[PDB]
Amino acid sequence: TRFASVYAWNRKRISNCVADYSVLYNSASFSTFKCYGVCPTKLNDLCFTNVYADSFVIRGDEVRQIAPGQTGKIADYNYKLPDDFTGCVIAWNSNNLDSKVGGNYNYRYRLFRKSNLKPFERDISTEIYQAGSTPCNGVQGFNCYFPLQSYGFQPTNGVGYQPYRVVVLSFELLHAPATVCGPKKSTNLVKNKCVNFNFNGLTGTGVLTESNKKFLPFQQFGRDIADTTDAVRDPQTLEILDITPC
Amino acid sequence: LCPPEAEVQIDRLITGRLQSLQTYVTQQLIRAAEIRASANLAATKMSEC
Amino acid sequence: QITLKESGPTLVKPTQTLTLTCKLSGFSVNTGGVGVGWIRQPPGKALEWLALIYWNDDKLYSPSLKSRLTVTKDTSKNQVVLTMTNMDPVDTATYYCAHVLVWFGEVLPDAFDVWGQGTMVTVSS
Amino acid sequence: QCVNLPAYTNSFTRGVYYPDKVFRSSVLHSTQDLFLPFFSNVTWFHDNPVLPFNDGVYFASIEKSNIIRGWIFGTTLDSKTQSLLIVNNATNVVIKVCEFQFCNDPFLDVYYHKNNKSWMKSEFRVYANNCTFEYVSQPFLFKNLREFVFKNIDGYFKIYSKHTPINLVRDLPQGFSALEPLVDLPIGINITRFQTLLALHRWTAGAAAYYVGYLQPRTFLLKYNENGTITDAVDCALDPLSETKCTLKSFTVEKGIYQTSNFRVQPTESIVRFPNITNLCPFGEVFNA
Amino acid sequence: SYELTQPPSVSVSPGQTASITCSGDKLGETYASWYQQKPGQSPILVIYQDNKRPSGIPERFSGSNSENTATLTISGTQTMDEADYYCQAWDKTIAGFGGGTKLTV
Amino acid sequence: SFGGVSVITPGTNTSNQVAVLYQGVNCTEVPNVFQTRAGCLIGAEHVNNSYECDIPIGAGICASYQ
Amino acid sequence: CTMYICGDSTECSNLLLQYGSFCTQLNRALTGIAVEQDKNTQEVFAQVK
Amino acid sequence: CTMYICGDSTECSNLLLQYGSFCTQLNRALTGIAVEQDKNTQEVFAQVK
Ligand SMILES: *[C@@H]1O[C@H](CO)[C@@H](O[C@@H]2O[C@H](CO)[C@@H](O)[C@H](O)[C@H]2NC(C)=O)[C@H](O)[C@H]1NC(C)=O
Ligand SMILES: *[C@@H]1O[C@H](CO)[C@@H](O)[C@H](O)[C@H]1NC(C)=O
Ligand SMILES: *[C@@H]1O[C@H](CO)[C@@H](O)[C@H](O)[C@H]1NC(C)=O
Ligand SMILES: *[C@@H]1O[C@H](CO)[C@@H](O)[C@H](O)[C@H]1NC(C)=O
Ligand SMILES: *[C@@H]1O[C@H](CO)[C@@H](O)[C@H](O)[C@H]1NC(C)=O
Ligand SMILES: *[C@@H]1O[C@H](CO)[C@@H](O)[C@H](O)[C@H]1NC(C)=O
Ligand SMILES: *[C@@H]1O[C@H](CO)[C@@H](O)[C@H](O)[C@H]1NC(C)=O
Ligand SMILES: *[C@@H]1O[C@H](CO)[C@@H](O)[C@H](O)[C@H]1NC(C)=O
Ligand SMILES: *[C@@H]1O[C@H](CO)[C@@H](O)[C@H](O)[C@H]1NC(C)=O
Ligand SMILES: *[C@@H]1O[C@H](CO)[C@@H](O)[C@H](O)[C@H]1NC(C)=O
Ligand SMILES: *[C@@H]1O[C@H](CO)[C@@H](O)[C@H](O)[C@H]1NC(C)=O
Ligand SMILES: *[C@@H]1O[C@H](CO)[C@@H](O)[C@H](O)[C@H]1NC(C)=O
Repeated sequence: TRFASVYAWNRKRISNCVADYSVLYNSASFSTFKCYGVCPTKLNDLCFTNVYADSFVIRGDEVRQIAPGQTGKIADYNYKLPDDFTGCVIAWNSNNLDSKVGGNYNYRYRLFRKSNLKPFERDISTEIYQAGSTPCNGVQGFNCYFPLQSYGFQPTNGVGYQPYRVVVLSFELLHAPATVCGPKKSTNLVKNKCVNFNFNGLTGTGVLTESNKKFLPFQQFGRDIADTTDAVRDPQTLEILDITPC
Repeated sequence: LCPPEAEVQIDRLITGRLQSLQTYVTQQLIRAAEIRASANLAATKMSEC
Repeated sequence: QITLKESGPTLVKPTQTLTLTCKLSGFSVNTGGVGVGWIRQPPGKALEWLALIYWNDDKLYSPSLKSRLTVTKDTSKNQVVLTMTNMDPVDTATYYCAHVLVWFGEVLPDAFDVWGQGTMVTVSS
Repeated sequence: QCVNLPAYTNSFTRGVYYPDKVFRSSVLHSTQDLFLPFFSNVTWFHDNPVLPFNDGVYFASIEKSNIIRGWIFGTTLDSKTQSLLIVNNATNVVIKVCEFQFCNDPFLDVYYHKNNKSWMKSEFRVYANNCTFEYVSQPFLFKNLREFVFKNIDGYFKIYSKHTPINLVRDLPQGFSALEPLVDLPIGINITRFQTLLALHRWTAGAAAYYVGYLQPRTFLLKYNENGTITDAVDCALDPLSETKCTLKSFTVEKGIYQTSNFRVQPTESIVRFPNITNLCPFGEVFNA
Repeated sequence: SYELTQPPSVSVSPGQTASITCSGDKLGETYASWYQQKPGQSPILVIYQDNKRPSGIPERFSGSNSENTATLTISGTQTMDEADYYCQAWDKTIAGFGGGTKLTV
Repeated sequence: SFGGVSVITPGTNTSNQVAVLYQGVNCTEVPNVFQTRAGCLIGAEHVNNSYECDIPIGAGICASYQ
Repeated sequence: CTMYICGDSTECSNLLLQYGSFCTQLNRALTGIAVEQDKNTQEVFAQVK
Repeated sequence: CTMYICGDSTECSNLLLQYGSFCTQLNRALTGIAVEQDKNTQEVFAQVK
């Protein structure tokens, strides 16, 4: 019912669940659906160690700033994405929800900042910014401004001025037990035969056998000098299996 | 990644891996020549010594 | 506040097994530092400690009665249950459950602050 | 509830941790990360001052009576900002992030039994508004040597640890051990300073001390045994001999002369020289036309 | 069980000080506690850890523990202080209560 | 100024002592310091005796562990 | 050549074909070396009838 | 190798690492040649005890 502002964007952590991205990708409700480092149609059969949903409301003309390598008032002072961002940016028009006849000034943005933000930085300071050489003492005045400005967000505003609800899904894949997996249909485990396999999103072909390698509890797989995986931990039985090419 | 954007990433790996393999083979041809010369000398010593 | 309520059979025959349940409120049996003990008091006699259970399922029993005493806890209902077997007429007493203050590091019982109302149990034919 | 009441040692080969969660065995692996430099000066406290966090912290303690209970991480360490409080108690470890108003001299108020091996809590005198994170798990717990590595990367507070017995009186062990991952906390806060929390009795304390070092961006060569355990490591920046080993990817170097690096004199200062023109460009006459 | 001995009774006049002793083997090493039980009622903790009162307990109640002997003292004993007083001590997890002292006023 | 750095070592089966050659530079520019035509050699003691070459430095100079 | 570069990927193999005979040339070069190694041994040792 | 290609640029050096050991291989090859040149001289002139 309520979204966060762009200056104080909200991070919701998604974990320990089964995801379904076909409900989002196949929805006509989204005006923007841009993925980086991953294809939307393949997103439904991968696993992640965590997923973060960063949400806020901005103007239509600001939507272009929600991308890798972009700059601007939002990109620099409110919400910054990394150049190597992996994830999907989703946005839709919310003029019928977030706009008000007298203006919806509940939503604001940062206009004044000493320096550009680092990726995923969130600045919630409300202290007065000194633009000149004389101190503010917490009081607004000449060269002393409150750092955040409000948006009009009226239902009669032009498309570029209307509010849009934005959700950015950041996908991280570290070497850890996946906490989020798309629509999944597991099968039985077969050993001592040449098989094609998918372990928590890891695809390959080879013979699987029980391993004598003593993995530590935080380790899910091992690697060779060629950067190939030569052992995995079964996600359900926690058994360590050796992987040898057919 | 999907097929138009996979063919960019893959081509980068092919180029690098192909270059690495060509480097290996060239070095082996040069080393082979050195061994051949040694073998020719050994064969001469076998005959004459 | 903290309260404890004893319930169970008020009459058993010789050689029968008695089960007493202590229903507690104001605290959980799964909470660290929590312990619940059982004590009996025969008519006109001094109190005798039987057993107590710790939140971590560790248990203490009186050496002279240990062979007849079993204590368990229900982690869902917040109840402590004491089972006393092979009872004789001489085991007639009022039974109480109470909260136990617990020392940490080397874990030891300290004192009983909150006591229940107690239940009288008679052993007879 | 608030009460208003260093030496240096040498860290020989301590502060090495498993850089990632990848299984490796019978292999020499080169990695670059924030590690405690070998043979470094580690600050020795006996004392609960607020210390800088820098890039990362190596914290070790030696104690018998469990006096050190936890740490506070943050910036201003007051009600103005979010801060991280990690405290061990009687049965568990409590990790919270809130706008805490900390005491001028925060601690746990604990009394002891007649037997010096037993204790009970009296009060808590460390500080909790606008809480955003809470986590509870098992306690982080001859003298006890407890080593921790604290890193803060992309909002994640990563804790590595190792707990071993020590038979030394007042120093760190001269030997190698790798620290394992303990917990990864998705917190998203700014940490620049931290403080150590002790359990005091009516206030004084028993005999305990702790050491604080700092991590640096350095390259190490790690040796994994047949069981996937790191048994040795080389700090490539320590000396020319270590540099050679790291270059050759071997812990043994034969007689000879090796090229290991290239030296380069660095710039002493930066200078800027532009024209002595002063007038401003007439851009206004173009755009404001 | 842990051996603990109390006097069978104490008798004082109102306004006087009552003194109830409790003798053990290792009371000088462990902590003692006292409970006050009225007829038909559950016992109430009066003193814990030798000399500490629970909230709600009148300042009339005090005590000490030395030389393997623990005591409970009631200063300005009232006629409402009539009860059976029991002492307890734990010997390294071994429980024990005294026989109980009947205090009259 | 820049150049190669070479490390001269007897072998770890013998010793952990090393000497460093700063190739093609003056000893005055580097900051047992011996200037050779191969560069500045530091950590080695120059002697006026002469032996069979052990570890070659260059320009007629060799080094060894004594 | 194909396995080293592409493993078991068909997408990679199809792209690799665009490079022509590079793989064949490398395989031929290594084969020539392998044959020479047996010739070298015979020239040295097989000098007796 | 690094200086020839990247000079003193850190941005370049970081990219160069993505190519693996190519620089190390080239340095090794040239070193091997340099050593041989001294061996060649000794083989010709140092024939007298
Ligand atoms: C030690 O910390 C633990 C964990 O936070 C406390 O345990 C919880 O305490 C709350 C009350 O704050 C109870 O409602 C929960 O039932 C407890 N849970 C568990 C699993 O025990 C514990 O009380 C603290 N103990 C002491 C002595 O400080
Ligand atoms: C579910 O997975 C866990 C390990 O994550 C395993 O211990 C447990 O046995 C599994 N349950 C079943 C029914 O396989
Ligand atoms: C505690 O001491 C500080 C000075 O160190 C003082 O400013 C503060 O007011 C004192 N707090 C109280 C409650 O006296
Ligand atoms: C450590 O400090 C001592 C002086 O106390 C100093 O001599 C030594 O060089 C220092 N070690 C390092 C690595 O800085
Ligand atoms: C505890 O330590 C004190 C000295 O601080 C000592 O007198 C006492 O006897 C010790 N208690 C035990 C049980 O050792
Ligand atoms: C939450 O933070 C606001 C300031 O942003 C403060 O006024 C409010 O009292 C805090 N709420 C709580 C429960 O601390
Ligand atoms: C953390 O706080 C310090 C001030 O102590 C500030 O200089 C720094 O920029 C802050 N970093 C972030 C990410 O807020
Ligand atoms: C590896 O583990 C085995 C037991 O499985 C043990 O006998 C051996 O000593 C260990 N190796 C090392 C280097 O610790
Ligand atoms: C026009 O002049 C005003 C100052 O009077 C300035 O703020 C504005 O940037 C100028 N427009 C230009 C240079 O395009
Ligand atoms: C290493 O030193 C030992 C004596 O400590 C010697 O026996 C051995 O032969 C040496 N190895 C080599 C390769 O010289
Ligand atoms: C550098 O070395 C040369 C000899 O190789 C010498 O002539 C010159 O004076 C030296 N420069 C300095 C500053 O010592
Ligand atoms: C070597 O001889 C020179 C003179 O030619 C002399 O100046 C130098 O000190 C001598 N060095 C040693 C180690 O004898």
